[PDB]
Amino acid sequence: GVITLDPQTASRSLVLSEDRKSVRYTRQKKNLPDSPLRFDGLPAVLGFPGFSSGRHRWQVDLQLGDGGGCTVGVAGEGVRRKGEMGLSAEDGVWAVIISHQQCWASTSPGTDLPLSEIPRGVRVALDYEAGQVTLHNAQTQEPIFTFTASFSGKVFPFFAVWKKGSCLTLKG
Repeated sequence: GVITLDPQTASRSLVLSEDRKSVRYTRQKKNLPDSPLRFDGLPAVLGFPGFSSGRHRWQVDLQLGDGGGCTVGVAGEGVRRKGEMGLSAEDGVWAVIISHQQCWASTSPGTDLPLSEIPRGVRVALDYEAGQVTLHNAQTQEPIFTFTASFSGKVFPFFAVWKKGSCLTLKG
């Protein structure tokens, strides 16, 4: 199922590609119009569509710039869009944060992940009725994390990326 990046949610710190399948961080903010839906404080963007039911999978390839990082997972539709405050599963973000030496799951408090290696891609699997979000290393199949939750209403693919040279690209 085709997932794309939703420009109407994208932080001004994010440049979506013309095909809306990739996104890079920009130090110079884009002139995106103000909206209550738009991330402002975190360099984040939702996917489209969101999901109310069923099993869904997608893959995110990632490149990090110097001192860079990204966040890959899922977010409840009610996720706060405004402020610089880090989001966690309390805020309805179930994601892994990847940086050059250190990856962590967005539990509350956060879980440091002792991975064989830093991923260069992440496979996300949502099972809405099972209340599970599973993350694997897309290339090696190393398990990264499994979140267990009870979902109500729509759950969206969630992405964030930061520092120059950092970028994400969606695959099937």
